[PDB]
Amino acid sequence: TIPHLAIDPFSLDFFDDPYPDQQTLRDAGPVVYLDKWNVYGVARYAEVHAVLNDPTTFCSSRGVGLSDFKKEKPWRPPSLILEADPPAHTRPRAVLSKVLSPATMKTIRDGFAAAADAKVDELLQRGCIDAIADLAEAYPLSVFPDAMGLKQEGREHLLPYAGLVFNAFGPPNELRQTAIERSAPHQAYVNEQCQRPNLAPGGFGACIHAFTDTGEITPDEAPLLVRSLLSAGLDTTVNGIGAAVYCLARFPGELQRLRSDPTLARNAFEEAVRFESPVQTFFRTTTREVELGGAVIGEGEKVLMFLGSANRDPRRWSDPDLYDITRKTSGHVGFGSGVHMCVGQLVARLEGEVMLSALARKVAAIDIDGPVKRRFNNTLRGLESLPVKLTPA
Ligand code: HEM
Ligand SMILES: CCCCCCCc1ccc(C(=O)O)cc1
Ligand SMILES: [Cl-]
Repeated sequence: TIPHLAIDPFSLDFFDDPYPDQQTLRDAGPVVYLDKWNVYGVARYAEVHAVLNDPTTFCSSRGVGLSDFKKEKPWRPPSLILEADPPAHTRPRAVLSKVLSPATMKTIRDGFAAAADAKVDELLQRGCIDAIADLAEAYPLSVFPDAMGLKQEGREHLLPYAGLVFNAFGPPNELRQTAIERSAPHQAYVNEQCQRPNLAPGGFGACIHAFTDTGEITPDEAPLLVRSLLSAGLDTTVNGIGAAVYCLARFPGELQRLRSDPTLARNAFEEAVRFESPVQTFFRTTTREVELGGAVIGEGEKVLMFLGSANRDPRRWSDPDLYDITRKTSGHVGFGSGVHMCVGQLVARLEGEVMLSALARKVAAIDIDGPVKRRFNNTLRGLESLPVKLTPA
């Protein structure tokens, strides 16, 4: 009954252009079986949304990558939040939710905004820049490590460690194998910065450690929760901002709308997250036999959810393949959905908004003026290089 497909969603050809294969996956049926990796697949909005919102049946504690922690050893100690289920999930989720709170956003917003204006002003002096290294990477690097309370030395380890994390969710292909074999120095740096003495007062990391006395987490849980922010908190935003700039570069009419109303900045970033879905895919593991989209899935099966595909499903979206900065984006799954829905989304949206605000106010045009290169990663979608000429307003 369930269609079997030979599509490899973790192959370079798929990364290079996923959209036709995603339509093939959607149109084959609500649930598919991927013979390449022996996992179930769901690529339509309805089923992706359903799976995300049933954490009891589709659990995370057996891992959200291909590997089933009940069968294999996780490559690093499990995340206490991403790779945990309720109830163990709940209090660590609460702590990170308060660390990354509206009040915290209120404290850092003006610095985040100044840094974005300054970056755009600096890039306009150069004119011809690489929007990945010089903007999508440089801006988050200029605010997030400091907000974490990290020291200066060793920050070069952060993006490699994140690339490693996101590749390690994937199957054991060459991307994953190579990342792991290169991992040791990046892991060592990150794990050491997670210790209380190494996190500057006032920052996210220190605030996690300060929350170890409330009965929500214990002091021995705080380093791995800092580890979560150092895993998730930089590279995601890099590819998110990268996405938004690429969208503005490819859809000049939308840049023109954004210039005319800079208050559209926050939604213009949200749409870019829908449209490019920086985090493309991840897994759940079934804890029981379950009926999903008319198909029966046994206990202990991995299920692969295509977030980027759900975000382009014409069953849910009008003109999904158009970038529309005034779209009602509410309900997209680029940040997940349900109990694990991105706990860092206020930081993400803050960085995204103030960068696109700076662009809206200072830039007249964004023209690609060189070869675009894609970056391949088992989990993340984004570019290696985006040469653009910026014209000042
Ligand atoms: C555009 C940027 C981002 C995107 C697209 C993104 C995407 C996601 C998605 C899809 C999930 C759900 C994973 C799941 O359900 O298994 C998630 C969870 C999470 N994200 Fe984000 N994220 C972004 C930025 C950030 C930032 C800036 C931080 C930290 C400062 C962060 C930290 C986390 C953490 C700790 C979780 C686990 C939450 C939980 O399991 O309850 N993310 N993210
Ligand atoms: C790729 C499938 C999982 C979704 C990834 C979201 C980003 C993220 C990474 C790592 C951690 C962590 O807790 O370590 C938390 C979130
Ligand atoms: Cl690690």
